[PDB]
Amino acid sequence: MMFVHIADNHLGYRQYNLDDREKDIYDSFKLCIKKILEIKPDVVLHSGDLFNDLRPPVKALRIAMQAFKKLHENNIKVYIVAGNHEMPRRLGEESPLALLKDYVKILDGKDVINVNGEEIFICGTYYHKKSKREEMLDKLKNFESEAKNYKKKILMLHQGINPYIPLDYELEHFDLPKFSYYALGHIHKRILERFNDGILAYSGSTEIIYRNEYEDYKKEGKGFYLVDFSGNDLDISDIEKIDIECREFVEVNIKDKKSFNEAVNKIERCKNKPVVFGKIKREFKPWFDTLKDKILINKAIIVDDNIKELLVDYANRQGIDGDLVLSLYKALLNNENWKELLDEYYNTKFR
Amino acid sequence: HMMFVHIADNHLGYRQYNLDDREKDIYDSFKLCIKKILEIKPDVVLHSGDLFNDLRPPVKALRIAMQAFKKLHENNIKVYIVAGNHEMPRRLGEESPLALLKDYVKILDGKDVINVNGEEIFICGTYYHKKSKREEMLDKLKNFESEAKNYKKKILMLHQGINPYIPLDYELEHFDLPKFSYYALGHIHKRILERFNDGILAYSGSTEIIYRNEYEDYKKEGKGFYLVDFSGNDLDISDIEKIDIECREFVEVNIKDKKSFNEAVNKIERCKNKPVVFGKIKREFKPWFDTLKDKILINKAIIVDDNIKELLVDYANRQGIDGDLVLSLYKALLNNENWKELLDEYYNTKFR
Amino acid sequence: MSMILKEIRMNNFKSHVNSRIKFEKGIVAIIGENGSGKSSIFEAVFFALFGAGSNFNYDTIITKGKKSVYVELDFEVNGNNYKIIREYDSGRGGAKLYKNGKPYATTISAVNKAVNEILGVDRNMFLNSIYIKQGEIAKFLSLKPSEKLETVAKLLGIDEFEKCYQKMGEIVKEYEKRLERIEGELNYNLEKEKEKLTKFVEYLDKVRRIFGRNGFQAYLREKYVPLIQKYLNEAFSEFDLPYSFVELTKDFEVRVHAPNGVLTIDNLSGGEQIAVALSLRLAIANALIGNRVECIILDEPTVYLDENRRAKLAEIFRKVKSIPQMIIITHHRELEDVADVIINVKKDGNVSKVKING
Amino acid sequence: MSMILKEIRMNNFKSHVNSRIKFEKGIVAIIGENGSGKSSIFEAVFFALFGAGSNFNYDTIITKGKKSVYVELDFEVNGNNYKIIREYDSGRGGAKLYKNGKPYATTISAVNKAVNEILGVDRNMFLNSIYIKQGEIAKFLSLKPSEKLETVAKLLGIDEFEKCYQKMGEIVKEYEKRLERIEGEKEMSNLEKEKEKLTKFVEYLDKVRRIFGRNGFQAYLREKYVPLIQKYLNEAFSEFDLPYSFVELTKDFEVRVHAPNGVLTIDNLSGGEQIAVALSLRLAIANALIGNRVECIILDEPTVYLDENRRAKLAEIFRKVKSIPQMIIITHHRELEDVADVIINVKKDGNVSKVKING
DNA sequence: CGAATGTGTGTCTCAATCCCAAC
DNA sequence: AAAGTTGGGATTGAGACACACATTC
Ligand SMILES: Nc1ncnc2c1ncn2[C@@H]1O[C@H](COP(=O)(O)OP(=O)(O)OP(O)(O)=S)[C@@H](O)[C@H]1O
Ligand SMILES: Nc1ncnc2c1ncn2[C@@H]1O[C@H](COP(=O)(O)OP(=O)(O)OP(O)(O)=S)[C@@H](O)[C@H]1O
Ligand SMILES: [Mg+2]
Ligand SMILES: [Mg+2]
Ligand SMILES: [Mg+2]
Ligand SMILES: [Mg+2]
Repeated sequence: MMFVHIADNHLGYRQYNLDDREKDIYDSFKLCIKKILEIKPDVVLHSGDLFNDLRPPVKALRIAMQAFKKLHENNIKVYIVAGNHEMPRRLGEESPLALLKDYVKILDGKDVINVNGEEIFICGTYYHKKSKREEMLDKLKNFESEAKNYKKKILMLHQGINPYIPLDYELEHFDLPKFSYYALGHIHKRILERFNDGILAYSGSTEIIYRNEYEDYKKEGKGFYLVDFSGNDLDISDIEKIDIECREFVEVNIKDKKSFNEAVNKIERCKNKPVVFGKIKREFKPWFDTLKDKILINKAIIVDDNIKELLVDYANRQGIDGDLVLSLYKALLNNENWKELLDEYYNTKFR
Repeated sequence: HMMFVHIADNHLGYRQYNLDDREKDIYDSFKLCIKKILEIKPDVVLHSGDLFNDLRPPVKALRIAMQAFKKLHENNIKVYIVAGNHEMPRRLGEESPLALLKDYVKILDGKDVINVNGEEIFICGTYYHKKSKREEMLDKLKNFESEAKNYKKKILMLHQGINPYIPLDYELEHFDLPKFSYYALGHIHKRILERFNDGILAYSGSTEIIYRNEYEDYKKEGKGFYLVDFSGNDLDISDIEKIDIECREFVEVNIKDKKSFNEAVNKIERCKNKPVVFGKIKREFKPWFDTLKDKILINKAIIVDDNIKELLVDYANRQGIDGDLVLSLYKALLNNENWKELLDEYYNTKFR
Repeated sequence: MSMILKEIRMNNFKSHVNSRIKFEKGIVAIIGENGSGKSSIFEAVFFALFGAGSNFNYDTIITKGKKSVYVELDFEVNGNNYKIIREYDSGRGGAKLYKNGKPYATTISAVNKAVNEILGVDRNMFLNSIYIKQGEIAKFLSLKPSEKLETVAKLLGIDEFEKCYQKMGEIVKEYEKRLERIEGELNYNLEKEKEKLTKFVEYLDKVRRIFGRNGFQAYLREKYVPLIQKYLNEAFSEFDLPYSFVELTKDFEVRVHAPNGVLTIDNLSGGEQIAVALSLRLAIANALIGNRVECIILDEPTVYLDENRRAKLAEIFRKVKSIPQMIIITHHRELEDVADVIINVKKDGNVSKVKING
Repeated sequence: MSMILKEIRMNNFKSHVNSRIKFEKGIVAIIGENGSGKSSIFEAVFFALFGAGSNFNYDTIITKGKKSVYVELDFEVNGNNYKIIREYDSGRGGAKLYKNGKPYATTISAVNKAVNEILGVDRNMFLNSIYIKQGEIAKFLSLKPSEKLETVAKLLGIDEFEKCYQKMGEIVKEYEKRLERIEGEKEMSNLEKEKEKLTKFVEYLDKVRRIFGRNGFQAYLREKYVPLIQKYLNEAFSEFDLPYSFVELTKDFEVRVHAPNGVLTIDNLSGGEQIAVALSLRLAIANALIGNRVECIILDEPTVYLDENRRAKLAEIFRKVKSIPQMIIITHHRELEDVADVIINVKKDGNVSKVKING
């Protein structure tokens, strides 16, 4: 009784307006499907952001379609919740996931599964924007009422939880009811920690989407989760992280002559021909062109070679009492009595 | 002892007038075509192009077409398709929508033979060739000729325009077509059916009214698909029954008098579905016609309120000046010929 | 400029016979077909702030069938709630301006006079800062040198110092007359107290030179250039364009560094021009991310940009946290998917209809 | 006027270090990224026709690294084949103009004057008639009145009469010189006949020069040109599915649009509707002089400011257009690739533009 | 209602710039 | 001979100002 937690594939994302970066997403996704089929898990939980846009290219739809057809043909039930890039924005248009309706269960509610003689409760919903949180809570509380009977329960959400993503969080932590496992998405940081006598998990992205995520890939490989829910409860021990192979990135900040030596030995000591970014001193570029074949592309820069405090700083640099300049600056801009304030300075503190 | 269906020009995704209802009418008419096809139980379905309207159609149209051809494939109906002009990928790495139907439809870019009830029938076809690469198209056709002589039954699927049918934008002539038992063609929405080279040439009309110049054909010959019975050794028009589907009714009115206003109401009431009115109506007649904006779909009617060489001489003579001089001088100056040699003649000879 | 709009109501204004539209804090996206009433809303707001001019003809803004126009506008600035009301009945016009319930101005000219001081921005400089029209995204770049630094002063909040420098001219002069009261009489021990006041008045003028143009304004701007250059590179690089880096002179003229040469905005394509103009405006916003929380209005910025640049621009807008409320008009779907509130505008019988989606 | 472009080569022209581009008849679509190099091709065409101006700095148009610039252009006009070659080596410039193979002009100014003699259009009105740039599709309609009719004359083939007006000034003034050659000058008196004979003839010549004038026959022929252009303008404008009675065109070619409860002008319309009126008007003028001025036309990103729907319907318009022999359109939009006859793809490797044409 | 206003327009100017030909 | 030097020409930007158009007291 094992399942796979995967999310944030962003199929169709064409980084750097470059064909190769568009293909690399397809390859990493196809390889995720390949490993999943090699494992043959009982259930696949895709927790959002499969596609990158609401009207993805025909190729991405064909790739995803044939992938989930393969998963359905091998008697693997796939449950999905719509991501933020998949919620239809206009009236008559449909989500891309509607093409996968006959191979994947799009979760907007409850469902129970029999796995070798045991009822497991799966529930989930689509991406709720921060405005409609009150509706979302009513969806969650309902999922609480229908769950007290089942000792094994899992919640699929494509949201941001407050203590994990502070920038754009749509839900707080205390609004989440107790579940054995949380299959979440929308943040590409791979996260795994205990939460309310259970395991909260962000499967993370599959390929490096935004540039802040190669620092993760060297530390935390990208891929999906394989969870062993055979026992009655869940811990961190029975969760194996599956890492996929991504496009290598090489970061250089060449402002010195020692920063050219770091290059070749790192560019060769990686799996595939990487992408270099950062800053290269102008004097180093022409002697750097020798290995532009052992690299993919070089998005590197060619480099050549608080007012309230600064006003007082300036006034003292010119030789004038800064605190007077500031207090007066406030006196007239706030349309206060500059007469009552100026008449004192000439008397007490002048020379 | 076999039958097959010839259908084309469905234009799924066509959003006429940017109107939701007109977009859904295409989906409905297509779904109903699939329904009738399922009712018939034909051996083979020949779709000869323009299933979708664009290269990047809406997801809804992709779902509808997909579920339709899955319905057809699961019922052991082989569907053959050739890409249309609205489906040929214009850039390189991007794919055509028809690639989503690869597991239910055979996209034809060559030959194939089928055994149906004990007889081999040769099918061949190719994608839409633009008018530039006609020789390449010809090089395909002659190839499809050499591979066909063994078979007494043969069918050719093309999405082109043939000269004697569309003078405006035709990409091939009639003599470029080799002899085949049946020609399953597309890209023109006037439904055509006639004998051709000891065979039957057929243009399956559109399924819904797409361009407004095609209701002229809809009322004469209904829109839908063809049902062909290839039981005999050859083919005639007798064993071809056209199956018509119901489309959105259009009502044309020229209400500028009250005698032309009964023509409106009595037709708008005596039609199948909520019609579309168009044309010109006097503004003094429009508001008393607006009473029927509930019994109509949309109103695309207009509100109405209530060479030089001769004229230069006519003008110069009208002003009182020898226009022959004005003109011959105009030509003398536009060229780099001697205006002096031409004017001195006038000042000496023909002056007053 | 802690500027934020709330809602607007409009009667018989161009294509909008009657419409009340609610605004929200965030990326507010206005969508519709061509001529469906999108730009007309902002023409209405601009009418509310500044009365009709010769360029703002009533026959131009009246609904061609009607003969009157009415519009009220709720907004907040620096914590205060304001309500502007403008009407033209049958030949005569009137205006009321309320501040937190009770009225503040009652005549048209009084309302204009109040607006220009509450905003610190006039009619003409309002179009180069807050309300950017169609194609005029790069207009702020190509302005006259004097006009360029003039609108830059408002964009950076430096302009307020000039308000002191002129008011100092009122102050200095006054303290001069208290000196004249001794000077205009000292002709025709305690003599040191005579010199005290003289040295004091002399102090005031150098203080005025601190607030002057060449004094601290130019100094603060010169210290502001590198930051705006850094942010300008941060946002411009998001367009994956093949250029070394974007140099910003102290005169706010932009230079783009290519590998084998240096180009200017003249040589750049229209799309690259828009890339630079947008990323520079966002560099100014991100420069004073908390100093001047101004709202921004854009009318079709993605025009002249290809598919990819439109998309990248959308992600750029999503990562922008420096501007509290940015309202963007578009005919393109690349910005529907990134907005928080989407305002759909359609047209029935030459009359526009508004449908708000929160 | 049977003007059609053929092919163009260019060296070190801005982003194009080396590019050869052949044109075909019909709908030609130039596609590429922003800054890929689409407009630079027509900057090169304009460079070949008219030399660099003061605003058209060489430093503006040379590849910023390189030091030379070479552009040769092949075209046809009224049935003849012409070839222009303009170069600038390292400080010196040159220009060659060939007609059907053999050379016609060898100096820069000679080529300039000659090109202005064959097209009948100067620098100013070639950008308002044949090569319409970004946004200026509709600028001609909101233009200043005198400027508006000034360009209306050019796209109507009426400027051919203004040329006759000034070149007629030549003749009047020179025959007056033939009077001054006589005035300073048992045998006498057969010259009293010459006073009336030549003076009345010069009054006649000026009386004919007023026929070729603007307010004389140009305004008259324009008047006789308006109705047709109005009908075609509404036929092409109704294909945009816009909510208006009919499009009225004044004699002065300023446009009034008929709404049910009002009448609007181009001042009131939205940008996209301006662009609609503009393209429909240029197509109406083209449809008018189907044989008088069967000229090619070049558009730089016209579907900008148009929504998805208007882009599509505009494409379906361009497909039905048969009056214009060759229309080249540049777009960053996919709404026009699907309707084009020939697709010229323009990509850019770093800062160098490379062209992949698909026939 | 007529004057006070800014707002735009057409047009005119001095001045600069840079291409183009010539010594 | 060769190289800059130099004036003819064309366009452009900023600076002035009467002439209107329309709002607004
Ligand atoms: N006085 C008027 N009476 C009635 N309708 C008018 C009047 N003035 C203009 N309109 C119409 O108002 C519409 C202009 O609205 P806009 O907001 O400019 O269009 P839009 O949707 O914003 O497209 P954009 O953004 O301007 S390209 C056009 O359809 C005009 O015909
Ligand atoms: N002298 C020059 N040397 C090198 N590159 C240049 C030079 N002048 C311009 N460029 C670049 O050449 C490119 C050409 O772009 P454009 O000529 O505008 O073509 P385009 O962008 O495809 O078409 P549009 O209409 O402008 S979007 C731009 O990226 C410029 O930055
Ligand atoms: Mg997400
Ligand atoms: Mg995501
Ligand atoms: Mg077709
Ligand atoms: Mg068709």
